Amino acid sequence: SGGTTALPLYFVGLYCDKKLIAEGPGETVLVAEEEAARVALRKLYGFTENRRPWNYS
Amino acid sequence: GYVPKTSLSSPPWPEVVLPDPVEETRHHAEVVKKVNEMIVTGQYGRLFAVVHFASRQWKVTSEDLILIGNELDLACGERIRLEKVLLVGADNFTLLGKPLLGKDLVRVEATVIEKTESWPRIIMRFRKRKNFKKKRIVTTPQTVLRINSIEIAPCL
Amino acid sequence: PKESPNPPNPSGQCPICRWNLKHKYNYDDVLLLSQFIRPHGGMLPRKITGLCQEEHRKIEECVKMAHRAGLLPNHRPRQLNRYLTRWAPGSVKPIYKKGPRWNRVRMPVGSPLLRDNVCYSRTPWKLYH
Amino acid sequence: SSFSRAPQQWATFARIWYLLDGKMQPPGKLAAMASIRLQGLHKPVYHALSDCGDHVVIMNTRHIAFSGNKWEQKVYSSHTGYPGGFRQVTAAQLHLRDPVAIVKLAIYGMLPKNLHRRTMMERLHLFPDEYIPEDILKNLVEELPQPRKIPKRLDEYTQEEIDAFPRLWTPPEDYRL
Amino acid sequence: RVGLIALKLGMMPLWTKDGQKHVVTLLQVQDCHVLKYTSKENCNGKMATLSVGGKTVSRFRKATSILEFYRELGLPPKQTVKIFNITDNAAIKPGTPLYAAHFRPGQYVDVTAKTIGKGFQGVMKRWGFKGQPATHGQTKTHRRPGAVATGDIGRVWPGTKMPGKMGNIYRTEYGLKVWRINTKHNIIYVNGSVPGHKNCLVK
Amino acid sequence: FKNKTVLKKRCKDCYLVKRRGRWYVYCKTHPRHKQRQ
Amino acid sequence: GLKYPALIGNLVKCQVELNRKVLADLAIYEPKTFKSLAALASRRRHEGFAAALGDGKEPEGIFSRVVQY
Amino acid sequence: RRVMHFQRQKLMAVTEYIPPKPAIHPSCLP
RNA sequence: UCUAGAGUCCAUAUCAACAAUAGGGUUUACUGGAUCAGGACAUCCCGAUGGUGCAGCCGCUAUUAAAGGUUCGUUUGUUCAACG
RNA sequence: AGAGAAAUAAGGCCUACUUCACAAAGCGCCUUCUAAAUGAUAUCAUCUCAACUUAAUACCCACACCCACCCAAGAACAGGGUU
Ligand SMILES: [Mg+2]
Ligand SMILES: [Mg+2]
Ligand SMILES: [Zn+2]
Ligand SMILES: [Zn+2]
Repeated sequence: SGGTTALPLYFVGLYCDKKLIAEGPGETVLVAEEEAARVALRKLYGFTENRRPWNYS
Repeated sequence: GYVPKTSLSSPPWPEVVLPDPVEETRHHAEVVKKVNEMIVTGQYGRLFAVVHFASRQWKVTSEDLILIGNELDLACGERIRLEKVLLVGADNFTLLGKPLLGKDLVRVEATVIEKTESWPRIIMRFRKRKNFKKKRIVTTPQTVLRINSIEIAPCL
Repeated sequence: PKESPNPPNPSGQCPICRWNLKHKYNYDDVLLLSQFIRPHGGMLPRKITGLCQEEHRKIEECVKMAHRAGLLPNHRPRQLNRYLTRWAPGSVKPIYKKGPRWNRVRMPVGSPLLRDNVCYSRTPWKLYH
Repeated sequence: SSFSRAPQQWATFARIWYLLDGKMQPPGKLAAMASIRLQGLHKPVYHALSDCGDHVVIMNTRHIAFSGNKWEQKVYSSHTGYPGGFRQVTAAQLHLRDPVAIVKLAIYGMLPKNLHRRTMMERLHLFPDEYIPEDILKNLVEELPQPRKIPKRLDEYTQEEIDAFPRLWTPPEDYRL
Repeated sequence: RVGLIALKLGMMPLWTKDGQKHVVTLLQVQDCHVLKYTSKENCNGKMATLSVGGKTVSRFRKATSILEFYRELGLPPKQTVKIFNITDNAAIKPGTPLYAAHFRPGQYVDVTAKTIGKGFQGVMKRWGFKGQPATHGQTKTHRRPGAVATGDIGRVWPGTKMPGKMGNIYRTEYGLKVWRINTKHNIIYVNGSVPGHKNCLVK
Repeated sequence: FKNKTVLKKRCKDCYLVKRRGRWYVYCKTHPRHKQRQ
Repeated sequence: GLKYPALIGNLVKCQVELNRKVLADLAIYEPKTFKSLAALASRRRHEGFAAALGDGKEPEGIFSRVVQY
Repeated sequence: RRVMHFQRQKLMAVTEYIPPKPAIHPSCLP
């Protein structure tokens, strides 16, 4: 959204043989790709935002 | 009866006819079993619950804080369980009570970390020309409940 | 051409009732209207088309409002898009004084001869904006 | 969704360019939709002090249709400030004079009456005909549906749906039709 | 077709075979060169335009941008540049000169210039206001405006006639006829009077 | 045209009509009794 | 595709006492849960329309069955 | 033809005569 | 608004009596002028149109029209009126 | 449908007259752009709150200076000129 303006939004999605493995936002396409890499790394390393919270009990 | 097509014969909404209940009950049982088998194997992550408390409905999740404006006659750091869970949800499934969830299906634990008195609040009344001016200072007490765990069990 | 051989309830004087329409057609129902009018935009005489007075007049106003929205292009006697126009476009004076709230002058919309169409929203539809 | 802080914040509050056709649409309905979208009242994350308004691009603004005889009755009024400069102009006249102004005034009326209004109006783009600049076409995201369903005239009814409808009455044969 | 930038010299009479008198104004065309061209849709629809300059000026008393423009154009800086709206086929290459013979007698011509500046003026020298009478006791009110505005409105309308600066604004005289042209000194003899003072450039 | 609040025709060759949004009473022979609402 | 009268006036008919603060929080911070709640509301709305359209007290909708205290 | 107190107005409006709808419309049936 | 009464015949070419439907005031007894003017139209002129009993300019009434204009003097000052 | 002449109003000028005299002015001069045709509801007819067809350009317009002097520009500041 907003390709030409000064406040764009690009949602870049990595793929692995026709299957998604991440999706990232950004303002530049480069930054969106970087963030897609970061989210994919988090998903593969099991450190997502909604991981099973540590069990203190 | 028959009426030739016009702009008002039928209303402008679609004729939505619901599925036959005999098959719908089977479908509901199947999806319920699917969600249950998700719960049994640990196929979920962080959880969130809509807990009903002092009079309010708090949307909470593990490790978060809540501030109740009424003293709860509990020592500092005494674990408690919050009944009255209205909705508990994970990434892929969420369970809705009618209106509460059973005591067995959901278990929400909280702890009392701080009891204090809120910041001073002012109550001032004034009316013009009648010499009516009065000022009061109120400090309602309050307590901070940390939520320690939302655990779920495969009882569906 | 003549009557289709499947009348929903025969024994009816108004052909608008013989098919259960009497409170059921709007201006844009061009298919219904386009068979009561001559090949030059004008309504057929009642003594032939056989409608009752209260349906003849409703069809008349419907066909007027249909013409004024350009829904019958091939029925002429040989800039501005409008619909639901009751008055002829060239005989209306502007509202230079739209009075206060309690004596507002409001612009007519649609015709009041269709006051009794089957409503489908709780708020009845306005004949004057 | 495990986005970092800054990317998440940017994703949630970003601005979206909504096209909205206007052919044979009334100014008020387009105005209602444009008001909702410009204000930010279609975002679950809305607030007045968050500046969540989006962009709207209404084209074919020359072709709108006013209900009833409004063309000959709806009078827009202006006053220069100088004595005698009170001008009252009907809708047809102001449409010929500026083919965008009717929709712009509708949207201006509906929007809220605060300082933000002008800013929101800087995000309304009105183009009289089908043509739109490239720098704006390359920004659109969605295409909101038209709020009035264009009734279709006899010229575009196929014979299938013409003979499907019955023939409600019988003419005499001696008659000359 | 493009017009000229002349300089107002003065006035003289000139009679006619029918026996009447007709004052005229002398306009000397000095160094009138077409300076610039802007295309039909470069002005976004109106017309094509020419920029014509007049009355060569020093070069040590101008801004750097204007000197750059004229250097690339190969001319010495003019005093006034004015923009004429012409059709496409009336185009003239920048750098060409224009000469008093551009016009011919028997036509009519319009002249625009900056009027003479009276300075700050009161209301009767500026708008022809019948001031208040003299003696009969009109103390401290002789040349004063009367009531500025009515009483129920608590404001003075915009566009009320009041004291202030006069003249020194551009204005146009229409319909002036051309009687004589002096093609050796480049003078135009335009009927009637023309705004401005002497030695000031008119369009 | 004589403005009147109730349009009454006079002879047998005049006719009521609606023109420009108002009721008139025109006449061909004996034009002396045109009317306007 | 569901107005606000429908959502609230047909969540209560499903005996869900979620208030409005938490409904807003769900809409912002848990989109799919809110998607489910909207689906439930539309389901109950359709059940109501189908029931009222019928003749008599034909079996109630699968979601329209009240639970008593 | 003076104005009425508002509550008397509401009372006049609510108690307004409502006529019994005819079983069939005379135009399309005797 | 009923024309009903008239008008050399005839209500509608004119007054149009009473009444009715409309908009508007009536305080005494037992504030102008100069200066600048803003505005409405219920129009005096100029503009457009209908009928006429104007057979024609002008007259008469009727519709429309508020962009522009709407004089100078003698006598006198509840502020008007008369007169050239 | 044109052609002259005058006044007024707006705008401007100083060649002549006039008051005056490096100029400002007027008493002077110049410019001013509801009758028809077809025709239905009501087959004739009917001007149609029926469809349908007829009865202002001009003006302004140069991103980047300012000590000093002059000025037809000016209260100060601004503006024009200094080849
Ligand atoms: Mg004195
Ligand atoms: Mg003098
Ligand atoms: Zn007659
Ligand atoms: Zn009928």
